[PDB]
Amino acid sequence: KSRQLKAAYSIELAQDLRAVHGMDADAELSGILATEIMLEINREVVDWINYSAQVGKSGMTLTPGSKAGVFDFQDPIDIRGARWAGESFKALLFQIDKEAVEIARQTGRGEGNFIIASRNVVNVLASVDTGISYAAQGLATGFSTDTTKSVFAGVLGGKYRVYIDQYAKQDYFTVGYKGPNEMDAGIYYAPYVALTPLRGSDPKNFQPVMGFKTRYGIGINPFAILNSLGKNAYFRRVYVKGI
Amino acid sequence: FDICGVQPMNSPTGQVFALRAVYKKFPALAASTQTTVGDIYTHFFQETGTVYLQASVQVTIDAGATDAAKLDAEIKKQMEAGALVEIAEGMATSIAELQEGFNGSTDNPWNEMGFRIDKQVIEAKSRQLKAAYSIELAQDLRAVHGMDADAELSGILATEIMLEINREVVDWINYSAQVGKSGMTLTPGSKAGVFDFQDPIDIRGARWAGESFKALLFQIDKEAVEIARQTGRGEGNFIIASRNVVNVLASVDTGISYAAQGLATGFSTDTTKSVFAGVLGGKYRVYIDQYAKQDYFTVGYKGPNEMDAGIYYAPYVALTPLRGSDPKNFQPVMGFKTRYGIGINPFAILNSLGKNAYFRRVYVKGI
Amino acid sequence: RPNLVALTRATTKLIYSDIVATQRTNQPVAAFYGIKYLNGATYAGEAGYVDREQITELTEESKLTLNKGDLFKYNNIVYKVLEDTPFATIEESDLELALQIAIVLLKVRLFSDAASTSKFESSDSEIADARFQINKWQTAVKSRKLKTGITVELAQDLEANGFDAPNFLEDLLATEMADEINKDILQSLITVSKRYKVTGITDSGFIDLSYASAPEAGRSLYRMVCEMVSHIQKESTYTATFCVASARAAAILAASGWLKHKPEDDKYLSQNAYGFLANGLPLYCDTNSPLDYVIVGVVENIGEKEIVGSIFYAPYTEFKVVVDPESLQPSIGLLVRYALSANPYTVAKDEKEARIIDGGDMDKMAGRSDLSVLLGVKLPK
Amino acid sequence: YKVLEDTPFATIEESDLELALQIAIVLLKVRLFSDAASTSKFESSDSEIADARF
Repeated sequence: KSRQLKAAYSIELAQDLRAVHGMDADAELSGILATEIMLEINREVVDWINYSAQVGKSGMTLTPGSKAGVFDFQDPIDIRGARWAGESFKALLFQIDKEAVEIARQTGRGEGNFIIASRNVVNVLASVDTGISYAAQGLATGFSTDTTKSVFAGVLGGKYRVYIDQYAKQDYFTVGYKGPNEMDAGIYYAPYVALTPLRGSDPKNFQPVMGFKTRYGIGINPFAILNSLGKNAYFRRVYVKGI
Repeated sequence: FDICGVQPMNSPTGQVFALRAVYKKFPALAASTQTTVGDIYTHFFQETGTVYLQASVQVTIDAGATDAAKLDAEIKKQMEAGALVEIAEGMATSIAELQEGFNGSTDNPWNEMGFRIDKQVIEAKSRQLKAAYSIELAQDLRAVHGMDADAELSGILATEIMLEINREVVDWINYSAQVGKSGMTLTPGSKAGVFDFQDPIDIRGARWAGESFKALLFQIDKEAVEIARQTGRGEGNFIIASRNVVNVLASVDTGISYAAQGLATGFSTDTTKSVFAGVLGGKYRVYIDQYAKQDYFTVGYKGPNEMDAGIYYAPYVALTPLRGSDPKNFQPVMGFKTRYGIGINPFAILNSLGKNAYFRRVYVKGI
Repeated sequence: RPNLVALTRATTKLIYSDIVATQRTNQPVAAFYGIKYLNGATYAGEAGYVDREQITELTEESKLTLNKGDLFKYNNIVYKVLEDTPFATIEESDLELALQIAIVLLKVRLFSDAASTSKFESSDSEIADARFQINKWQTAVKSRKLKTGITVELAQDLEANGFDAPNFLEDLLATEMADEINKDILQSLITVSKRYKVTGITDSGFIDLSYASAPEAGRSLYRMVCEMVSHIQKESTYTATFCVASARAAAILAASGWLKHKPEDDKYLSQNAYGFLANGLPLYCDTNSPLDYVIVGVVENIGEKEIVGSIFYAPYTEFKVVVDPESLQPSIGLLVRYALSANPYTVAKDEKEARIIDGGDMDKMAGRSDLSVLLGVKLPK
Repeated sequence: YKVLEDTPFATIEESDLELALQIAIVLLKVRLFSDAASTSKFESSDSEIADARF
């Protein structure tokens, strides 16, 4: 399965970048474009996990007074009687462990190893455990020498690698498991082609095109995408409210 | 100074580049239908419109519930049971992928990267300051005290200009910054725009300052996220804030920033009144606005590329000297000038009020 | 980029770069410079202005109460009185003419204010003010593009004609581009130029040499063109330096002895000039405008700086040729961009008006050149 | 041509539109209009392009 992007830009942009500041134009535009396609494929992974994940905070993972799949920080039950944000934030992490547990129970392979979550959720979790989720503080120290928004922040609780869903649409977290073996993921991505450059222009204005193409294919633990929506034991998702 | 793109002018007009971004009929749930696990149904409740419900349990929703009131009741019971999970946009998002995935075709609609990339024309607007000093001071400062006389005045003057411009850049940040603690970053019981430390909602029930101060940090993160979302570039990287706010922040996470310990340790060695204090939580580079009028903070984003700032300062001329005298009494004239021009992502400079996605400004009370 | 330089030269060598001020940019906008002012005789000094105020307005009831040695001013010109009661011997009721007569008859003298060191240092006087003010403005670089290099079946035709075709076609692309550039300039020039007007426009209506009017020799038009030049000499501070007209307007109409058909093309005449008029100014022929008009104006310089003009041109290169292999039709495109403007300060009282307009906005600059005039012409048809 | 101020030709008695137009242009009722435009316009809109005249 493939995916491709185009540069879509003017001659004058490139000319002004060079004429005005000595900028490499296409070279920089290319770096953006390559970055964007990598971000887009990472979105695809997340989107599939949030598709295939079973609803969390459900069944075995419910608190008797809970609201079925939603963790609401304005709700004393979800926060287990917590007072103030710190204690409440920890309560969310505790629900995360429960999701990790359900994954272990149904997969038969093990407890969740990573968390995919919205930026608000990541901040909630990054606010606990002293400093496990990193801000990439060396970059902040140097006034954004990079932002490197392409990495995991860290391993929460000493148990889960947590990555920011930069394209989160509502507000949420998802817990997933990954074993040592590539065959024990529950989700698969298998690069065949990557970052193959594209080149061209639009003759109506003769404006340039650059771009990137990939081919990788995807997969799931079959569990029998028809057989994955809301079905895949390796992943559990929870909607978060009230942050 | 260091939180903006510069792309310095070598001519007024003149311009600065910015990476401006380019800028599902779920089946209804109904009486008698046995749901399928993982499937998602639309359900309109007499109260509070619609949600999407995802089956965890293959349950028939009360076939006798032909009365919408009864149907809502059974569904609510199934929701309580955990049989049916409630999410809105999160499911709309999943189904959109479902549909597009199955409806996919290579064809040739290469998608564009989601960037517009553009530039503003920027006039190298100028500002200046003069020394206005006498001969007698110059004579005595050097002759008696061993000072460098007007050279020291020059140092002070040039510094004041440098800081005055940094101040003006901040005013424009605050002008264009969107109102923070608004919209997407509000607590339902909040007061829409001000973080008041005497308000138990804003401080989330915090017990004294320790916890209350952290609650402020949490509001700061919310702003950082809203910025990230709107710009498409990621979390805010820096904070501009009032003395009360920075004092508050300084107390949090022990050693995030200067509280003038260099100066105090050195017994008034260097006031360094030109820098950011440090980094909050290791995440946000923070500057103390020595000219803050009330009490507030602004969270903003800055990438590695000057064009990924959302705000620009493009020094053309800086701290360039002038010399003269007033022959009537010949008192000397000394002074300095700067030309820089200022830019801000257009978001379609005076018309940028309240629109700047790279920044969110929140008022603060109660410290 | 040498290839843009070559394309620029191969295109702009064909446009009227000599009827406009030429400047250049390297920025998305061009920084244009120009000079404007309020007038047109003698000094511009304040000390002198005070003396004008302190001597007399020369009103009609006072013109003859003056006597030998007295000073007076009129229409900003200071004059000394020669012998007693100047103007008391002149029957002319119109003071302006009575003054011209008084100068001729030596009743008054055009007063020179050159003076001794003593005058200045003793009175601790002022210094002359500027007759001129230096203006700057910015105008966006605008563009146009061609997709005229047709290739496909034509590519085969071009290969058949391959002897010349590669460059031939680019030269042709440049030629059509130059045509469009030149026309753009001319439209702006037509618009910015002030209407020449005498007694309610060129002797009380635009000159009309139509069948029902005056199908003479074209001599009357030439008379008005000469007057247009006078107007420029009178109001501007240089002299008209160029003239452009359609064929029917003058490039042909004046070919009754009031126009020289380029007898030579390397002496006092540019390569794109049609020729030159009997009253001078290289003549350029428009050929496109429906108006059949004549334009007279000034393009000038301070040393090497072409800061004087009604229209200012400023190309931006880093004239680009691009080839796109669409299908079996690898056509050739040509992209050109430049700023084009008039001095916005001629339509402003001050910078708070000039800064909110665009010198490239010919809606506002319409009729406000001050370094050029246009003659509307009604011709037989 | 672009219209300068309202109702161009309101004051032109000429019945032959071609001449009425010459009059309107010279009297600054209408203005010879250039299609030159910003670089942004042309690329952003995926605009058309001049064909060959010849």
